[PDB]
Amino acid sequence: LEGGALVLADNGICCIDEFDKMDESDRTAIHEVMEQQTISISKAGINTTLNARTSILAAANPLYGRYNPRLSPLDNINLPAALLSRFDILFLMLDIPSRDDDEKLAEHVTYVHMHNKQPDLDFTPVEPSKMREYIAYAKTKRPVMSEAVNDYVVQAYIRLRQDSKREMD
Amino acid sequence: ERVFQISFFNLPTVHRIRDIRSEKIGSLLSISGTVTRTSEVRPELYKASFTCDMCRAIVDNVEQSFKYTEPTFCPNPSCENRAFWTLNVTRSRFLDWQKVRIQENANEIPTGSMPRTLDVILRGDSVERAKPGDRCKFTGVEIVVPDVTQLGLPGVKPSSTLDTRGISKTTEGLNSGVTGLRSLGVRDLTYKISFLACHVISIGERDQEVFLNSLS
Ligand SMILES: [Zn+2]
Repeated sequence: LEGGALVLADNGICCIDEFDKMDESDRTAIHEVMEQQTISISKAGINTTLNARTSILAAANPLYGRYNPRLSPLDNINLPAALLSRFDILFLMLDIPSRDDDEKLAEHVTYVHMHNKQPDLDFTPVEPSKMREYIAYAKTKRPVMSEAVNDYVVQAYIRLRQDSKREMD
Repeated sequence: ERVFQISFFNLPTVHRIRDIRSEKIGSLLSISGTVTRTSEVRPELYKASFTCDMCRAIVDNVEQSFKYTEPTFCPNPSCENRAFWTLNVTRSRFLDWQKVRIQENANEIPTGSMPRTLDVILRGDSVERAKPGDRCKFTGVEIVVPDVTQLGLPGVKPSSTLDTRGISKTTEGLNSGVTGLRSLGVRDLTYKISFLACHVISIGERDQEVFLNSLS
């Protein structure tokens, strides 16, 4: 019995690059993980369900090139609306030509080629082992909530819904 | 003479395929299952007849259990001969033979299960009475069948267990094989359970003159 990559990363991150070209066969597993996080196994007479709690980081490529003044985001990519709804957050990074930004981007890229070191700046790169140590320590921590905090969430949600009823544009 | 057969039926209790244990080997049982494969009606050798190569003496009624068995001692003690016989295929008696594969019923199968199988042997007048896809109740005797290939078959055709697929490594040495017998040599004999059936039942003309005959 050989588990997949989704099962392999438990309490971890699955980085799915080029998610547009990936077939519906994998779309079934992606659909089921976000629903119940328990992968049903092949039909080779074992009837096994395996824990698959995982987080998903997907990278997408819009259909036929770049962003299109076609209004619907559903038109930009092939992904179904139901699949995109299960995603917690969606980020669009469109490449818009601006004369100022291109100069700094070119300078930043060329400094790396001239000198292999990254361009020195007031920003300090924190040591990666410290990154891992803090991330793990934060992961071990367990928060807790109060009744007063969640009361404002209801007001936020009702305001968002009252916006969404007219937000259809 | 007509080789007779006795058919038993209407046994009190019926068994499923998953109740087959080695402690009923040799007993009279009845089983139920769904047929999934049938073979051709082949002729089986029942009463063999041979002729000594030198004396030309005729031996008859040489019983055979599971492999081609020739006689050992010549009819005349004057002759000394251990082998080199010639089967008289015309004088020998034959019988019909058929092998059918059955599996468990849809209800007896648990919630998650790979169905169990069995080999049932139909012989004599019981051939072709079980058709694939049907549900049939068999009755007969539970037997055990050895591996004849390592029992020294005469021909070189067996070629000491020629195979096309790989055997299970899990049961390599786990399947208990008995040794010691002189016919085996240093080999190990193995057994498997099969069923031999004597009675089969199923549980799942525009001519005026002949038509008037059947009705009461
Ligand atoms: Zn002789």
